[PDB]
Amino acid sequence: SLFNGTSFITLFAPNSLQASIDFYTNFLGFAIRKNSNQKLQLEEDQNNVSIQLILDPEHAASVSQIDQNIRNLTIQSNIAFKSSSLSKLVKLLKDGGHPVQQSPNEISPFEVYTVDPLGSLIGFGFKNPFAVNERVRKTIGVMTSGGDSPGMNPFVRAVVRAGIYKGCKVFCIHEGYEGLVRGGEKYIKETQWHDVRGWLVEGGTNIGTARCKEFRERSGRLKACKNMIDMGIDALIVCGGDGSLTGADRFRSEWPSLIEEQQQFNTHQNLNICGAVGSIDNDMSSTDATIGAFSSLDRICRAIDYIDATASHSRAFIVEVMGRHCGWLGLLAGLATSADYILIPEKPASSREWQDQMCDIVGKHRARGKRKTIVIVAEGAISNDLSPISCDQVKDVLVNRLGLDTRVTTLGHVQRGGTAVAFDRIYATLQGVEAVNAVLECDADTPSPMIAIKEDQITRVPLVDAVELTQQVAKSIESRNFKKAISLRDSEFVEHMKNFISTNSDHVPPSLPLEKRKKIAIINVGAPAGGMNSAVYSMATYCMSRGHVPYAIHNGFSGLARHESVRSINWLDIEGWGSLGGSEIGTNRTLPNDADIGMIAYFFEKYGFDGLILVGGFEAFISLHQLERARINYPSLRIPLVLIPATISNNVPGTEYSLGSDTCLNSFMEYCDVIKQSAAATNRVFVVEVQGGNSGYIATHAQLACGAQISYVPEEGISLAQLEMDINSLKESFANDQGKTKSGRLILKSENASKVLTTEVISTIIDDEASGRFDSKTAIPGHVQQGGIPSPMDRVRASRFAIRAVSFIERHSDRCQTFKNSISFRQTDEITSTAVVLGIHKQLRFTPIRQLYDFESDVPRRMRNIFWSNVREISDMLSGRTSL
Amino acid sequence: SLFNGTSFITLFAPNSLQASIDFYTNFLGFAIRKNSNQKLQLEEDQNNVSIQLILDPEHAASVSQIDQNIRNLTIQSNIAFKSSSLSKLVKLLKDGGHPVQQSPNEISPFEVYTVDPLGSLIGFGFKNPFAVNERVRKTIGVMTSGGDSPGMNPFVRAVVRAGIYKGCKVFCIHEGYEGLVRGGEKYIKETQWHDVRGWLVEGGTNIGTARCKEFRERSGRLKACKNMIDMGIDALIVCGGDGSLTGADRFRSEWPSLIEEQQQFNTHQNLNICGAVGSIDNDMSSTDATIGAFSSLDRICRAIDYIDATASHSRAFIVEVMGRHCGWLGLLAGLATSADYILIPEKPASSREWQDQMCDIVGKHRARGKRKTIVIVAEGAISNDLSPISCDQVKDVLVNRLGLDTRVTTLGHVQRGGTAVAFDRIYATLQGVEAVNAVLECDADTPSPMIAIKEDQITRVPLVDAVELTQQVAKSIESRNFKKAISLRDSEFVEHMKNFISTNSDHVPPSLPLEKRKKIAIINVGAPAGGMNSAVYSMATYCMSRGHVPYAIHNGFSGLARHESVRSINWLDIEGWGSLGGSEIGTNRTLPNDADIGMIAYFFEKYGFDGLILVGGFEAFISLHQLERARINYPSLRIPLVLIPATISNNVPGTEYSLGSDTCLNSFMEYCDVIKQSAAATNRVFVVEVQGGNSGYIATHAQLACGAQISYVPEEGISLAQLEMDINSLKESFANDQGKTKSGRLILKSENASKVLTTEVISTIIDDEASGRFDSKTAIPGHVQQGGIPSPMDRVRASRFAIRAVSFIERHSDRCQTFKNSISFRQTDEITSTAVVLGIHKQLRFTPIRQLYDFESDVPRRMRNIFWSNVREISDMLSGRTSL
Amino acid sequence: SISDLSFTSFVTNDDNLFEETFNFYTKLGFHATRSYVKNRSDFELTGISDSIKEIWLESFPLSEVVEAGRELRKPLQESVGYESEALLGYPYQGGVVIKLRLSNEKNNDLPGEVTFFTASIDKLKAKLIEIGAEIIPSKLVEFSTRDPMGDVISFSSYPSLSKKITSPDF
Amino acid sequence: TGISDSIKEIWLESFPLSEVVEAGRELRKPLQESVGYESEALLGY
Ligand SMILES: Nc1ncnc2c1ncn2[C@@H]1O[C@H](COP(=O)(O)OP(=O)(O)OP(=O)(O)O)[C@@H](O)[C@H]1O
Ligand SMILES: Nc1ncnc2c1ncn2[C@@H]1O[C@H](COP(=O)(O)OP(=O)(O)OP(=O)(O)O)[C@@H](O)[C@H]1O
Repeated sequence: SLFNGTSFITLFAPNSLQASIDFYTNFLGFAIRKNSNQKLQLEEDQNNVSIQLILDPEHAASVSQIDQNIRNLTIQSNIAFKSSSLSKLVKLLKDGGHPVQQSPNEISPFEVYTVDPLGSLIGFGFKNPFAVNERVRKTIGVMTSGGDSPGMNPFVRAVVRAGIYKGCKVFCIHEGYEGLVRGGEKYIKETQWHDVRGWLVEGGTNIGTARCKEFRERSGRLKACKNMIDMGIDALIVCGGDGSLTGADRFRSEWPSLIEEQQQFNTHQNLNICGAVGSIDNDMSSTDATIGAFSSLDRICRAIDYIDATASHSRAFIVEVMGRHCGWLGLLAGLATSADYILIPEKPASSREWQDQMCDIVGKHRARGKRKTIVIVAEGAISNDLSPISCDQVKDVLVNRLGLDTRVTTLGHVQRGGTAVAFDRIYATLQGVEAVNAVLECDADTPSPMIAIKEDQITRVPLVDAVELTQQVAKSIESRNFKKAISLRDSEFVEHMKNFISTNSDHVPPSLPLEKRKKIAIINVGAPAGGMNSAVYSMATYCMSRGHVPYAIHNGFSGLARHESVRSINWLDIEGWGSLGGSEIGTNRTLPNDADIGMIAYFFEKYGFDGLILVGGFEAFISLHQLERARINYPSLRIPLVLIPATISNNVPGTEYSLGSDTCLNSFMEYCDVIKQSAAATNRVFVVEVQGGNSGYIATHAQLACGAQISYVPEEGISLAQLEMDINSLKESFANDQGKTKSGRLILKSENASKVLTTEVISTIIDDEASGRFDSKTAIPGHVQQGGIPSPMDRVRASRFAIRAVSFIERHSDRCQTFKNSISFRQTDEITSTAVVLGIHKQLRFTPIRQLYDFESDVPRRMRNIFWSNVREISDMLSGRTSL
Repeated sequence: SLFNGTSFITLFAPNSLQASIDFYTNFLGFAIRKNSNQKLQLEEDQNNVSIQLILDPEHAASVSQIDQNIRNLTIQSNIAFKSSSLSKLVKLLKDGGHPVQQSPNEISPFEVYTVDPLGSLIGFGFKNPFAVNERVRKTIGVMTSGGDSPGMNPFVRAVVRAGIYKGCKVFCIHEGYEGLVRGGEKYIKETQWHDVRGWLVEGGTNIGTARCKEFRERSGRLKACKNMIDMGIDALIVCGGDGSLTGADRFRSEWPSLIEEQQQFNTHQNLNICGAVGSIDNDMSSTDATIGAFSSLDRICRAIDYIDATASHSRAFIVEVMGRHCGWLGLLAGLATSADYILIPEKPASSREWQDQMCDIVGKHRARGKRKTIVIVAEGAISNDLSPISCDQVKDVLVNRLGLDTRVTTLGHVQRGGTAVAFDRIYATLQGVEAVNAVLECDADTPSPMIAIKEDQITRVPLVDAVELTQQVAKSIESRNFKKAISLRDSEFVEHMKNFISTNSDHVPPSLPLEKRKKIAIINVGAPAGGMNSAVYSMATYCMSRGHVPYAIHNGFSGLARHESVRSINWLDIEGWGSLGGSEIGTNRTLPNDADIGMIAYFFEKYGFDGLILVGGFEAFISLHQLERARINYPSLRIPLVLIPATISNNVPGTEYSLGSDTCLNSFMEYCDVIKQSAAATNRVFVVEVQGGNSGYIATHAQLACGAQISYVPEEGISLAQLEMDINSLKESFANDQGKTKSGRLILKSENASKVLTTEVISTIIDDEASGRFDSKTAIPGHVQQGGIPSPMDRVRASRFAIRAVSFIERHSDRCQTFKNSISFRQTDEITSTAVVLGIHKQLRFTPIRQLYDFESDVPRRMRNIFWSNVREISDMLSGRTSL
Repeated sequence: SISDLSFTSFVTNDDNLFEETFNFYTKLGFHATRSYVKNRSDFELTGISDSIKEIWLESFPLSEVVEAGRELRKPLQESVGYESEALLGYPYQGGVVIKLRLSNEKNNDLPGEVTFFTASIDKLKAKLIEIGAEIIPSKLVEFSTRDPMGDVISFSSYPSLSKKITSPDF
Repeated sequence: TGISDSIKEIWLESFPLSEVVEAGRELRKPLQESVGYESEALLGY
């Protein structure tokens, strides 16, 4: 050759040169050569990189300035550099206020501009994978107060273990306040780690609750205070209801009871107190869900489901529901089971008599075809003038004003009994852990906390402020401001109240004017998930409520493209859909591009859809992206596209909660309980194969809810060293069972954790290593974990999300029709925002598909960054697991 | 809408109208409507297709003619039709003299032209998989003659069974001509199907051979003729050598020996005679390979291999080879084992004394570094003046003229002993089958045939013409025209002679002028295969012979792109490569596009390669296509690209023979023999798992060569019905073993035949169904079947192909440099022809990669239409298998 | 074995002619279902004979309109005579593909014409007088019209031409 | 590469200088069997 190499790049500056000298040195890693001849930029030693800068007037300030602004449109001769890990330089430029050009933003060539524009950077000569990247001590006291609430045992188990782990004596105050006031070894017993064995399954409270008359007065409050100082209890944890916590709050303010009658007064000077709501009611104001609320809701829905599971004219059914102060149970049961009329204290009849209101609503429903009328009566069922409405009162109206043979079903203690539902077990446990930390982290300047859940996230809220707020609600009801009382309840309550009345109301004129009425379609994509049918039911009934035309795309994208599966949704046909498992519409894993994308687009324009709601897993996630990317070709797709994640796995980015995961969690939790119970009957372990695919979410949560010793997850895998360590753990566990409760042992293994070390292989290794001291058996239930009848939570969440989806389509349809009716569509930012994923984040938010697909997902064969890391740490803590 | 549908297309004709009327009716299936008003074309009933034709002068003859020719460039408004299975119409148009335009030629929209041009046809509205496609008796006598030749038993086994199957009595004439002349039950025994049991493995001749002095005279020829008429033998099959068949030919012409001394003379009037060459010599002229030739060649190479497997200066080794008339064994052994000097009758020293010739060649080899000198001496080793050259003669020259300690190795009877090699078993068997058919198909007007192989294909050649031609060669040797004698031998012999002397001659000035000398590169792509190293050895030594620069691309495309693995080839470094197994260069399954195609292209131009030789399987096949398709981007790739198929599988289209398949076949055949022998020792079956992937070639051939009862192949699969039928066959087979030879039973199952019914599963089903009457055991050798030391056939074929590859690159390089030095490369037909696959077809031909990839292959995950269908039929015939 | 006619294609060199043709059928009841322009994201199914721009217009078939009394909307394939097939079933079935070639090369337009079916002959006649021209007929053809492309109009292979909402069988 | 789009693009290379091989015939380029060639994780020196 003759052009043998490349010595240096020569740049000419106007007259000033320094701005560029600062750029290439800070941004590129160059350096000024020692002792400058006039007033050379080399990179490093043992190299050949050089850039010459001359101040000779050969380049104009006016031309260069115009060229820089000219480039701000996303052609010119340039120079490219060989540089490893371009990703780091791109971030450094962008954040430094410099624009950059790149290939997939993953990335291949990077290109920026200085006073000397178009300074390119390549990561290699020709196409190939790139150049490799270069180089504190205090003793705790637990108590339970008020009526039995499922989840109280899981909470106490958590407090006993958490406190023990944090290195402090845990005392269980038997018979709540009574035990606290009476004191002594009789009621205040020191609790060990093995003493709270298998309490997850146990119903009610093993410690016990008692209504203490003395503690209501300063007489008892003082006696209780003495008993704590005598027992050496430095901190109190109360798990109970409203008054149960208000009484604890009063005890907190009244704590300065120095009473001379100083060593002890010096040490035990401040009251470390923490609250957790142990109620079925869900009446406490600063939390979204109280411990026992969803299990109670579950008992109610279990009864309503059995009632609906039959034939018949002239029949009405009354479900008498426990829950004295709040209407949350009534409202949510009513929503989950699509009840005709609910009698709750927050929404009594106002413009007309409750009998007239009920008869009208019930009548309209029967008239349109609904033969099984279900009426839910709250314990706090009341009229305007605060007169309590009884079941018999309601029964006589149905029997005498209408011709209905009414049969009353009253749950009673059923609503407090049984094991805590997966949500209650997971949440009560984490609350127990938090209550301990809160109590330890507490300082005299910190206001006494109450552990609260705020949109699936554990938080600390001041107990005084929560006590005050609940009183404010009670005041609003008593002062007859029900509209106010409703707004004073949590944002979920107000949304559910709105969701229920709208879905309950096709049989009343539409709420939108003719112009604002649209054509919204719904599809189910992926494997079935509990709530798919509920999302469809709620969306269709809400559409009818607004005046929209709800369309159902039967059997996913394959059904639309190959068979024109656009079908109308009739209110009578969808009767009981909210309670049905699977997908009535029909779901499959077929992607829009695996079905004809042109045909999907053709039918979208033929039926003139104003929006689309996708209910499904990762395939529905890819589907969104595939439909969004096809918008350039098809104007028919330039409409709001919304995804409501539905997978038992919880592998879809954008949400922290996917529809059907609670249904699935609960069915597997019920399965694991039976398996552990069986292990408890025989020195045996069970290796339980878990579903969820490449997502370790279900095994994580099942480990916490069931008390499994280990959970093998796809994100971590299974190492031989960890397997040997964990087997030695089992060896020691059984050697230490001599004396303690026989609760049984579980190991949960997600099928994807190891392709080699399978459930069956793992178990045979345990037997080999066990040397006859114990045995191992597998439990492989299979891809049946989906579950039938969806959980009340799933039915309720699906309703909420389906409505938020319709409401988004309402908002964005006007903007879309600009891109729809126009060609020359250049695929802007205003349009990409309409193709979105509805999700829970800490907040319920819609996230554009673009950011989640490109950045938040393993788009490839994995189909899945996790959030459940803390849950994992706690479940290993609670079971004594040692990682590597 | 307003444009509600499409009624009809209206066409205007010039004045004449009839040409188009004939087109749309014959080509499209239209019909003229009854009773025309002036002098409508509808398709069919219950439809809506119509084309209106008017003769009004609205369309000009000059304009329309110009438009038709204008379209002959591969834009105008057109009409498309909905039509199922476009492939059938495209063929009907093209063959009818009408050009057509289509999407992948697989195909999506079809477009042709009439007097009314641009008549389009779509197979659906929008993109999606298309609309579904609408709606004779004579008793045979076998004999063997001449010296023992491996494969004589497999041949006789074949004749006995084939003849039995075709419904005729088979007699085995013991002691050849002696038995035929003596006659009687003593020498002419009736043979049954079970009497030739396990003869595949047996060496020599179970019937026996004898030199009959009497048959040389008319005295014996008459006695033999009587014995055939007395035994009622209507047809004779001779399996022997040259004279052995010449004597049969003389007996054929002398057959009219009516001799009065008429019932028998009327019936037994004509001699049905068929010949097959049973010789190790390979001296017979009308066949490419005689039965026993490759087994004998194998014995020789086995000895040479052992000799080469040692250290040392002043050492020479003489291999005394059996083979009196021909030099084929000497030449092929010399080629397969890269011998220094060969003494064969066709190529005696001419321009100088044989001692001077030998010493010069040997000397040059030792001088360049080769320490182990191997000299092969033929039985027919001769000088110019026809003086026979002995081993001792050769030994004294090496010991006295050079200072070499010479050790002679003489094979003797070793060269006739042992089992027939896979090639001999497969070919002798098929020849036996053909010999029977030939004998039955024979008519008095048809000249007596001899069964011959012509480039891996069984043919019939007139015995007289073959006998005459062999004598012509002997005449040329005796008349001292060796150059003539060489040309008189088969085309493979002349090519091998050329191949050997060129590869034997780096140490002599190049055979090409400076201008005609090129830079040729070689790669190995896929899994290793016997002959990969031989193809490299032969190509490098041939390159040096021509004056080319041979380059080796180490470790496939990954090695080139990521590591610049271009390496020179030194003669001394490649010593013994022709005999080494695997790939010395390094092979992998990495494709040019899975490695950097731009980087491959960069190094191709950096090193300025004038051509490329790919040695490998299906990945090397895809590689060719990937390199061919990248030619548009890279001028560096616009050079001849040649693929020499190398797979044990034989899945590459273009050849009927892939390098390494004989090495593999023989190793598996040796394995199966031991397994069947083991079955024979114990009422047992063996299910033997076979390699070759999705290609059923190896199991097909192993079934034939080993005598397996069944072979389960991926192309057919394994049905439960066939499995039950085959198991019942085994049940009956063992029930009938009472009395016959215990030869053992095999079932060969290609791993890909069934994913569910696996070797292990199949065998357990056999045991279940066997009900203790016999057992089943598996034999799973594994992916070891590759084999070390490649077969002499593989070493030889690889040499031949490597040279044909270099020679193709020589021919096409000049044409390529036009496309190489030029941009505006539009990817013509002259260039696509240079990217080719070297192959055997019936003919040794180069096939352009385009036709084999697009049309002849399962490009996808299958990596594979078969030719071996007949082989399959025969192996089922010979084992009594009943298919479904 | 051709079922019917898939679509008609009209190719032009002039962009001004192309856009004016698009707007012509847009006023006549056509809807652009697919669009193309010279970006690597665009899907390719048709583009020869290449093309710089391509607009696929569809005048959707007539189906049995649904009552809900509010304003009238299209039904589904829960319609009167809908018979589901292996692919799509069995509705008055017309799409016209408009293609745009480069600056340069390209054949001249030949004399042939297409006749489309309309169940609103007078309603179409009225839009044409409200827009373009109305050519007088010869031979089933009711009338004819033009743009750079001349087209004919009549009734389909059935006896007569607008009852979209059909009479359910007994 | 095609931005910044492009109608035509030609990539020219003036190849590096390596240690030429003698074979006496005419001079040809060596391989990376050359003098100071040190093989790296990717290509060498
Ligand atoms: N307790 C309830 N249970 C079920 N649905 C109800 C209930 N209250 C109201 N609705 C729903 O709201 C619809 C309209 O209610 P209504 O006709 O009583 O007006 P309203 O604002 O809810 O009444 P009011 O002014 O008396 O509080 C009902 O037809 C029904 O869908
Ligand atoms: N019998 C042989 N065995 C091996 N290589 C041979 C043999 N004969 C010739 N060759 C190869 O051919 C090269 C040239 O041989 P040679 O110079 O004797 O010319 P030739 O035309 O084959 O001989 P002649 O004219 O005597 O028959 C040898 O150096 C050798 O490499």
